[PDB]
Amino acid sequence: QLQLVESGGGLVQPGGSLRLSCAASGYSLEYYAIGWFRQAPGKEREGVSCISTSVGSTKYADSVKGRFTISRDNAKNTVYLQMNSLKPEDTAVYYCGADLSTFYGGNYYCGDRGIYDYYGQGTQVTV
Amino acid sequence: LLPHANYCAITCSKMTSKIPVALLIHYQQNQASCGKRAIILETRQHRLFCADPKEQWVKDAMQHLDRQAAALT
Amino acid sequence: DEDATPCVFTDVLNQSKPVTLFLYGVVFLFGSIGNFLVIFTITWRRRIQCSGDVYFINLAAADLLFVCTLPLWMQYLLDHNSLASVPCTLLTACFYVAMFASLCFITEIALDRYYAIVYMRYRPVKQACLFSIFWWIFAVIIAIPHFMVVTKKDNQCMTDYDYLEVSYPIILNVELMLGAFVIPLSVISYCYYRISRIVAVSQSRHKGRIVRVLIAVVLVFIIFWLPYHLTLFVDTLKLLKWISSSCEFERSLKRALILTESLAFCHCCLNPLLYVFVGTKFRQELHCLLAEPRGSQVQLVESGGGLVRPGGSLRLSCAASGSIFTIYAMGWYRQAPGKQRELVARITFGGDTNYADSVKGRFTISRDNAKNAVYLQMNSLKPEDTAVYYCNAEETIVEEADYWGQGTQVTVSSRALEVLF
Ligand SMILES: CC(C)CCC[C@@H](C)[C@H]1CC[C@H]2[C@@H]3CC=C4C[C@@H](O)CC[C@]4(C)[C@H]3CC[C@]12C
Ligand SMILES: CC(C)CCC[C@@H](C)[C@H]1CC[C@H]2[C@@H]3CC=C4C[C@@H](O)CC[C@]4(C)[C@H]3CC[C@]12C
Ligand SMILES: CCCCCCCC/C=C/CCCCCCCC(=O)OC[C@H](O)CO
Ligand SMILES: CCCCCCCC/C=C/CCCCCCCC(=O)OC[C@H](O)CO
Ligand SMILES: CCCCCCCC/C=C\CCCCCCCC(=O)OC[C@H](O)CO
Ligand SMILES: [Zn+2]
Repeated sequence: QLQLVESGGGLVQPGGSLRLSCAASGYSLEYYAIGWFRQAPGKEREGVSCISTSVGSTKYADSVKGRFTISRDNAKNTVYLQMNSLKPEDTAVYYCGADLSTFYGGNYYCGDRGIYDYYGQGTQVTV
Repeated sequence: LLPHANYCAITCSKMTSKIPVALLIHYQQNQASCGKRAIILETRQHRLFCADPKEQWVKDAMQHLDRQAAALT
Repeated sequence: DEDATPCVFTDVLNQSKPVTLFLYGVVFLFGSIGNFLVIFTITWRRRIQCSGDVYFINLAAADLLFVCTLPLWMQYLLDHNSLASVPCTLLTACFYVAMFASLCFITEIALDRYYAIVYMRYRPVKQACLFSIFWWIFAVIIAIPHFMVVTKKDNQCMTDYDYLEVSYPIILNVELMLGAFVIPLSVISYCYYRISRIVAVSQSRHKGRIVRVLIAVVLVFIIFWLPYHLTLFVDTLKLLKWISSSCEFERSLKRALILTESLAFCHCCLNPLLYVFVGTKFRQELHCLLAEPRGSQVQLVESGGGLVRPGGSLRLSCAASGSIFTIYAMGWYRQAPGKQRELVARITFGGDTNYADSVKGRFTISRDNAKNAVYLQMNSLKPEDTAVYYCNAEETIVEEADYWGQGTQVTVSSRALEVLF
């Protein structure tokens, strides 16, 4: 089947810059809308970014709009979320999921409250 | 084969009133024909005519011709 | 002494015989091939889906029985001795049984498509087979007085006129003219006129071609049968003594009967092109077997999708937004991301349902004809059923299935949710 694997983490104080690398294992993810969501220890889930099959669609959160940067790449079937200017609020276990909501036609436009199905084990970003 | 479009060679439109018994030389039953039974009477003038078979004067003319048509008998 | 002398046809027959033999071979060549491909297309690796398919095969079977007699008749023309008195009648039997059956099913095509469009009366496959039996029985019992009288007299197989009354060939032509032409042409004309007058104002995206297809059926029927029946009319007028007829006129009328007869035999070669091979579905199917800025018209609005845990149930709903009257079947298709489109549930308006092997026993498809709605109850859902479900609709006569929905997402798994804000 399709299973996701994220391999971006580390321990950096506020101001650092990490790269969240999410690779697809089993299916080339040219066809799914993949997005990032985090969950700090003791808090509820929350999404931070989202990218789709269509070239123009993109989504970011209110508290991270501009600080992060997501981008798709067919090389090794891996999307990337470049975390720049980290804050203590970003201290959370990030997960890489595939959004299966709001498919208007042909492509999965990224959607609010999108159900995720194939997500990895998670990465720890300590800030 | 649809009707009336079959391959018949002889068709009679009207029958003769009467043929004198001394003018006919031969009668041939229709080898092939479309309409009802029709007898072809050949006169001494070598001209063909249609004749109805169910007639009193045609029946005896078929007995006179057939008897005299038998070659050397 | 002079009166009407026998009118000879020896030269007319000698000039017409090669044309008849040629056309017989042409009709036998294309008629057998064209009608085999019809049966092959609707049976080979595929079940009969609609009532139209039943009548198409039965129409091709009647044409087959007709064209398979032509090589027997060709041996008859080349030498009259070849046919005895007992095969002729039997061989003549196959001509009228197949001829009347061909006209019976042609009439049934219009009727079946008449009651479906205007009266919304749909026939399941099971019922179409039953009517085909009735028509075959009706075609035999109505042909009895047409071939049982043909015997071999004076080495020519001919209608035995001596054992019948003089009124018989007149009645036989009148019955054949109105029974085989007037009545069939009146039914298929009235039916296709009523149908064309409804489709032309509907919102179907093939209303144009539907009318053109139905007009061709009527036009081809006329341009192939009318010359024969119009020659019988002037021939019946001749027998009826209403008009005069010289010898020359009977010779022209004889040749016309022979020529127009061979013309009417070509109509059974065109039946595959008039009903079956005019629809795109049969065109695409034959290929896969022969081995080589605004919205438009009616759009299918879908609703009823969503997310549910494994073992739940969902109800997909699909309906036509516009007013279209030529849809005879609808179904559901799905496409998982990165996989091909597969059929999961198809139902016709007649009632015959068709499910996939993996799905049968879990999903239940239902429809509503008055609303042109189709519902799919998806019970006992599995994680493997996660795909985008598309709705499809098929159209009659034109045999098009280019009515698709936008596609709804159905995900069955132990998913995770993350509200983005
Ligand atoms: C669209 C249809 C009519 C196609 C036209 C076919 C033509 C060839 C048909 C239509 C009417 C037919 C004619 C009807 C009447 C007769 C009179 C007869 O003494 C000779 C044959 C003849 C003359 C037929 C010949 C064939 C004919 C002229
Ligand atoms: C599709 C087209 C080619 C069909 C045309 C029909 C043609 C082939 C047939 C139909 C009726 C036939 C005509 C009817 C009767 C006669 C009178 C005869 O003394 C000469 C031949 C002639 C004139 C025939 C010639 C060919 C004919 C006109
Ligand atoms: C002179 C003695 C008789 C002469 C006989 C000449 C040969 C007859 C052959 C006919 C071809 C038959 C073609 C096949 C017809 C069956 C088509 C079919 O598959 O059946 C339809 C189906 O059953 C519907 O539901
Ligand atoms: C061997 C002899 C060769 C002779 C070859 C003759 C072939 C032409 C067919 C004529 C009758 C069938 C006509 C079919 C009528 C359909 C018209 C139709 O559907 O219109 C097309 C549509 O508008 C756009 O696709
Ligand atoms: C001069 C002699 C001329 C002879 C001319 C013969 C014309 C034959 C026409 C019709 C008879 C067929 C009658 C068939 C009746 C079937 C009724 C039936 O099956 O009912 C279906 C029901 O209506 C579901 O809609
Ligand atoms: Zn004498």
